[PDB]
Amino acid sequence: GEQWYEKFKPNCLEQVAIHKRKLKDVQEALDAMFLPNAKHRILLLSGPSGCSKSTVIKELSKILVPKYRQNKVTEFRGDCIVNDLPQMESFSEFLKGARYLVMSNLSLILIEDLPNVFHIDTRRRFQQLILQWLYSSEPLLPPLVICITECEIPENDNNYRKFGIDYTFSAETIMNKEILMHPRLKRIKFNPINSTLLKKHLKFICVQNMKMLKEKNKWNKRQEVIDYIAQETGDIRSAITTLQFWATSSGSLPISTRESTISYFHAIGKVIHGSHSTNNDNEMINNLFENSNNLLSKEDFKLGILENYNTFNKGEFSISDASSIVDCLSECDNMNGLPESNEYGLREVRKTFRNISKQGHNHGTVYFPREWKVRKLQNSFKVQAEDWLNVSLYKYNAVHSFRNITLEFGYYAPLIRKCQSYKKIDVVDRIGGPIEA
Amino acid sequence: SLWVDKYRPKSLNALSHNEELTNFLKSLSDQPRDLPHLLLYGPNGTGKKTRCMALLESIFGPGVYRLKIDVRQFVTASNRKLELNVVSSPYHLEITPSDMGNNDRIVIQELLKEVAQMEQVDLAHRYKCVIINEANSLTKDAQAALRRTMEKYSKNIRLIMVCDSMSPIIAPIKSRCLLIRCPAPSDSEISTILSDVVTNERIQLETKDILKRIAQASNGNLRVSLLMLESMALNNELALKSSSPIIKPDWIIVIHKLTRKIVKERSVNSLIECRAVLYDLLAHCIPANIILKELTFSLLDVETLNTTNKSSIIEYSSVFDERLSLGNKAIFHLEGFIAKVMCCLD
Amino acid sequence: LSLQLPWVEKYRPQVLSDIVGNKETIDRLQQIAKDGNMPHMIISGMPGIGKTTSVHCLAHELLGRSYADGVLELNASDDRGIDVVRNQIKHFAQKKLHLPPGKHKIVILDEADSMTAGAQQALRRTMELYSNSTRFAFACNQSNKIIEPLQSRCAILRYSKLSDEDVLKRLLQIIKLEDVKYTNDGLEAIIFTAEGDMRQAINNLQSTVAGHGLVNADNVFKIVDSPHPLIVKKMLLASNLEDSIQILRTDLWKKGYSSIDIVTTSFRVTKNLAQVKESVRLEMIKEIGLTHMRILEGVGTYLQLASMLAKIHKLNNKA
Amino acid sequence: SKENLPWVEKYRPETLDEVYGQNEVITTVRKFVDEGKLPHLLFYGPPGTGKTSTIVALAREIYGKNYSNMVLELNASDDRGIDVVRNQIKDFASTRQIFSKGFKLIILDEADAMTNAAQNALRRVIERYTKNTRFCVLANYAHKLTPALLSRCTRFRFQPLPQEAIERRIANVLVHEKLKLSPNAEKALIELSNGDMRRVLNVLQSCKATLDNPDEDEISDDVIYECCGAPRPSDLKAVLKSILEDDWGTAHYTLNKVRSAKGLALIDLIEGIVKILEDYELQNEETRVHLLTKLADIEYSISKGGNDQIQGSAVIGAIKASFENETV
DNA sequence: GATACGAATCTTTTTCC
DNA sequence: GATTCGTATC
Ligand SMILES: Nc1ncnc2c1ncn2[C@@H]1O[C@H](COP(=O)(O)OP(=O)(O)OP(O)(O)=S)[C@@H](O)[C@H]1O
Ligand SMILES: Nc1ncnc2c1ncn2[C@@H]1O[C@H](COP(=O)(O)OP(=O)(O)OP(O)(O)=S)[C@@H](O)[C@H]1O
Ligand SMILES: Nc1ncnc2c1ncn2[C@@H]1O[C@H](COP(=O)(O)OP(=O)(O)OP(O)(O)=S)[C@@H](O)[C@H]1O
Ligand SMILES: Nc1ncnc2c1ncn2[C@@H]1O[C@H](COP(=O)(O)OP(=O)(O)O)[C@@H](O)[C@H]1O
Ligand SMILES: [Mg+2]
Ligand SMILES: [Mg+2]
Ligand SMILES: [Mg+2]
Repeated sequence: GEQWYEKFKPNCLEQVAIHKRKLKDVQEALDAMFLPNAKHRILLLSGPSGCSKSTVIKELSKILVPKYRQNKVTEFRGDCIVNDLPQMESFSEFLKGARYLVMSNLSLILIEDLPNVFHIDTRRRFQQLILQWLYSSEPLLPPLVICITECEIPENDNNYRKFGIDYTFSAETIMNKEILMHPRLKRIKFNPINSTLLKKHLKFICVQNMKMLKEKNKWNKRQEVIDYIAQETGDIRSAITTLQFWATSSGSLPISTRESTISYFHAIGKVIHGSHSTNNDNEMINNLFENSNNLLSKEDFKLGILENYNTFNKGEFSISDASSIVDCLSECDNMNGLPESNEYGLREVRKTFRNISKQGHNHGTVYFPREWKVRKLQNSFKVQAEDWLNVSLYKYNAVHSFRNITLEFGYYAPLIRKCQSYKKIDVVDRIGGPIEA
Repeated sequence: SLWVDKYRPKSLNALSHNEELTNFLKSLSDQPRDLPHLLLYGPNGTGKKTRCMALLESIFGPGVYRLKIDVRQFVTASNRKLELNVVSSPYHLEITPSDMGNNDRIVIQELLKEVAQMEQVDLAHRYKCVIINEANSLTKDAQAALRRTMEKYSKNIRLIMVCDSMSPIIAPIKSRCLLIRCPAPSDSEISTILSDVVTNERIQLETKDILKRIAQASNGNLRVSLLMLESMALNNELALKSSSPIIKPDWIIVIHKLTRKIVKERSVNSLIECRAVLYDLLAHCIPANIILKELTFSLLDVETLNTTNKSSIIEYSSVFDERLSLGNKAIFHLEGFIAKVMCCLD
Repeated sequence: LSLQLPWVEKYRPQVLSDIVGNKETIDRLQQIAKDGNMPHMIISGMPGIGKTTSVHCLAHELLGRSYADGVLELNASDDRGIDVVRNQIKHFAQKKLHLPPGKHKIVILDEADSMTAGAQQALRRTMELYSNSTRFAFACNQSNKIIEPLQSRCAILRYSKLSDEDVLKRLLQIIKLEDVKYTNDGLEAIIFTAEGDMRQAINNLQSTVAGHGLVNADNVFKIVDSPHPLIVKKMLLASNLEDSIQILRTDLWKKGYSSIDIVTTSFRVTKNLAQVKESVRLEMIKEIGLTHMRILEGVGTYLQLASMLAKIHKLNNKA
Repeated sequence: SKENLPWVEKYRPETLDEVYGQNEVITTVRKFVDEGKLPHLLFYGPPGTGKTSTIVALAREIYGKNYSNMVLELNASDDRGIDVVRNQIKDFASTRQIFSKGFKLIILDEADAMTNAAQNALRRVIERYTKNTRFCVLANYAHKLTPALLSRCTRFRFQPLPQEAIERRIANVLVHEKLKLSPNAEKALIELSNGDMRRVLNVLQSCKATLDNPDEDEISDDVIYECCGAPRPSDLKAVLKSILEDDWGTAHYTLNKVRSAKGLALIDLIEGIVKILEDYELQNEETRVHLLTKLADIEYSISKGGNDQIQGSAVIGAIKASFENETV
């Protein structure tokens, strides 16, 4: 009659498929924001889909909020198209009415379904309003719990503007730099449910459906299928849905679960060190491109390969292989985003690292490319050069090109001004700061 | 003011390093009415801009050197605000379209087609020149607007664009301009200019050899040599000796240190350190083309390398310079060049 | 000018018993039809293998006389923005309709792979709030385009490519119901040119019948063209360069195929191509990419394609 | 005023009997019309092979008089985004037919210029309103069409025009314009056409314009080559012979002299030499690889422009070097 | 007591609401 | 995907 994941919802936090450390680290935080004069204004939970975030919040607000109620959860409804109110004001009205939940009223807030953040205006409104909540001058506020499901937005009609929410729906691409780095903000990233918890809970669902399971003689096989489901996915709801589909069926239907997306560093490691259980490089790269073309079709991926190919055996491999890798990357850079470029580059990197991979290798740790740092440094240089050029006209009539500023006037003119400073003009230090090594 | 600007020749008769080019400029400026479109090409720092300004003074008289700077706003396809600085004097205009990136086409269209159609009648009609510094940095889309702009509206505007190594300039633009070659001064002329500068500046000079040293170290760069002269003048209490060190820019020293490291230690970790150095160089907005050029010509000055290694280095440098021309990210090609060099040296 | 429905829509199955191919999936769908507890499901596979027909047949066999106001079929041709999702889907799900005991409303979302992400989030809210009264059936070509939060709630059913036997059986049914004369080799040729597509097989059979009558190999191959991916694979795997050049010329250039189409098909073939080493495969991919760039810049002559084949033979022949 | 038009859009066929070359496509679409059943067509082929002509003639034959209100034609010149497909096409193929009855036609000329969103929307319009509307999709590049859109369409391939079709159309035009044409001129025109009829008509118009008195004088191959500015086959053979047999200095001199005699371009010579060499029986196989790779590189560089003398000497050197493997 | 497992880290700058 | 460290269990 009802879905298995809906009729088998845990009744207590002992029944929830969560790690012990995760439960402790969410309970301690939730108590921390509950006490008056709490340091943490809001709590942000982030992770994949169906990692039992909402469930633990339900039970924790069930056995925590009553303790601090003086003499439940309140969720935002984006579907509430109320009369006389624009859509962008719905969250404003909700937050204004939900802040009146302090005295004689206590209800933890769960923002499970966010407002539409793909529209830039209302996304910015969301940022500004949650910042106003964070920086609020109110004496105290009810605790704010926001759950974000990290999912990759797949490709669609070729028009992408935000560049953050248009490639990945995550807390980093929704919330800005100020919001996440805040003393009063607490963030607990979640992890997929491990195979042990999945196996135990699927066994519990089976031992609660023995008659039907025994009716269709599928109980002599349930253990292998439970292990297979636990190994395939880290999603509790999807695992239970697949188990229900298998149990209620009467045939030899293959057990198929939703495919989980591959992260950035996951893809980098798969390109560098290969993938276990797939000794075919061709098929692994093919599946990587079909499933994660959004991540692989970018300049950031080639930059990551260039930055992290030296982490194979702590740079202890032949220079010929490194030259081949960088040569192929440079050739791929001359194809302007054609699919053949990415395919050839990744295939060549994988082949090069396969021909040199053996046993006894101790690899390093990959890192994100530092290109954004160089862009910020170049922007600071541009600002300083503009300032120097501005000073270099009204003080004395002279127009100098920017190339000369980068070449000679960024070093010789500050040197002259420093000598003039010692035997005595605004710009006395070197442009872009000193160089080292 | 710097000694490069303090002693800039303000007249066609005040240029005293090429002579024959000055005679050609005077021949051009004898009858300004039929002046064609000009393209000044020559090594960096030889004095092309000074020659353009001297020709403009010869035509329009003194007053071309009264530069007024104003910021004019643009709008792109995505409707972002861009601010180009237009150094404007009477009788001529200065524009550096490279101040914007690939978005210089909208400048070359809006700003230049505005003045091309706008006549200069005040019953008498004059043609106002427009100077385009760094004509190489145009992106083959600004030049395509440029060609018809100056072909059809020649009656009202004249184009004088300065550049070095005019190979990235398209054939339609080159065919539409008078090609003026500006060679770099010899060491004797640089030394003579420096002698005049020190004489007018009351710097105590031990011997004249230390001016030939400046001229040789600047590699035919008048501005670079004058900046070195001022640097050692203000770092030696206005008294220069043969012990006064030849000072070179910091990035040149960094590139030479990188060359020494590349020749000495050749491993993947050395490659990573070289990548860090290259990223530091790029953080100082030093263009990757000149980074590769200086790296190549410092690696060809190492005496421990035989002819085979040097030939391999120059071949790889040419290949990766062509790659850098057609590329989008410089670090790929810089790292590839360094890796190829480190793989060929051993 | 007259009235005669094409065989593709005249013979579209109306019951789940007439759908060929994935026997286990269709049997499961029949079980869902009889018991009636339909879960949220996602249907994905190649085009023209019975995905839309399976969904609509399941809806009919599940709702009966209540199909008129029991399904809300929304497709790519219809507007499916965030506001449309919210308003229409919410009002349909909130509509209290008395159904048989084990029955639910069905919301068919065909071409769900072409839906905006925010609309998918609104679908998440609607799916998790009104699940007790209505169920969702997604029809798509690839399940990647459906966000993970929506795939979490659905029972994924994957439709495999139709085998030659199933398509042959359906072709025989249509033939013995339309009275067309045929030959065994003709039906074999129709099967071969269909390449696992039932709609293409029906279209080719109808075209052959209309154009020539009797369906033999000669008529079919004189009206329909052999799949050019197979010709591209034949030309890429040729032993010597002369044979590859001759195949390219006489089978793709004289036949009137665009050079960009040849290059793109060559890349797609090279991606899925066994019996070749990884180094050789990636070298072929690189050469195909360079030739693709030359084609894109305007140099799309036969000389460029011949040169690409020559470079491929250099790399794969140790030449 | 059909005498005030270019020859290409003056001899555009008005009836299906005037579309030459594509015998099978025309026969099958005529059978579709006769039987009263028309599927969703897809016409694919090279440019100037008779796709728009065929579809317009077919629509005129189906709706002789109601053509204005029975056919909706869209092409690349009209915006065809998601909104256009959603509104205009759906509302046209959602309303009852004019006059007594029939099925509405929606022709999509140059449908490879449509975005994937528009095609994805169009597929359900095709599948849903097929009872009273049929689609025709015209495309030169099939890789720009979504696989679903290709699935729900009946594919008809337009081959490049054979010799006989071009000869028949040439005869028709010569009769219409009171022109003459030598058999050698006919062969030259056939070879330069490369399966395109627009090229034939344009060249013939230029040949009539070249002649001093187009009522008495004929058109020979000399006029063909002079007006179209192409190298004669004899010139190509002479240049190749000089490159293969003679030494470097005389080969370079012969190339320059042949080029300057009639102002020939180097790309035309390259294509002619490639066509000649494709018939050559090479015995080393590496002779072909080197020829193809080097000549493709030279052709690409020529396409980007540059030094003509350098490129010509490069052509000579590439040919002589490759033919070194032949004797090996 | 061995060992497999699990957690953290490895990330910063044409079309629709 | 790799490393390191820490658990928990058998
Ligand atoms: N043993 C279990 N432990 C936890 N959740 C369970 C269990 N069995 C079934 N469930 C269900 O699994 C679902 C998991 O939902 P949550 O992960 O808490 O929400 P979520 O993380 O926001 O998922 P998304 O991202 O919205 S798809 C809930 O609907 C639970 O009722
Ligand atoms: N298994 C099948 N059995 C019988 N007819 C089929 C089968 N698969 C497809 N067809 C025919 O194909 C047409 C409808 O196919 P659809 O199921 O609508 O294609 P599809 O699977 O939805 O692919 P897309 O993604 O919608 S293009 C009708 O003419 C059906 O008769
Ligand atoms: N089969 C043919 N018979 C007679 N004339 C033809 C034929 N094919 C093309 N032509 C001529 O070519 C002209 C233009 O060709 P069209 O068929 O209208 O263009 P097209 O075939 O659609 O090619 P594209 O794809 O639009 S560039 C017509 O006006 C005719 O004069
Ligand atoms: N004939 C000359 N006599 C004295 N100084 C000169 C002469 N020619 C050039 N210079 C000096 O060279 C310096 C830089 O030259 P510049 O015109 O900037 O070269 P470029 O046009 O290549 O940028 C100027 O400051 C100018 O003073
Ligand atoms: Mg939840
Ligand atoms: Mg369908
Ligand atoms: Mg057309």
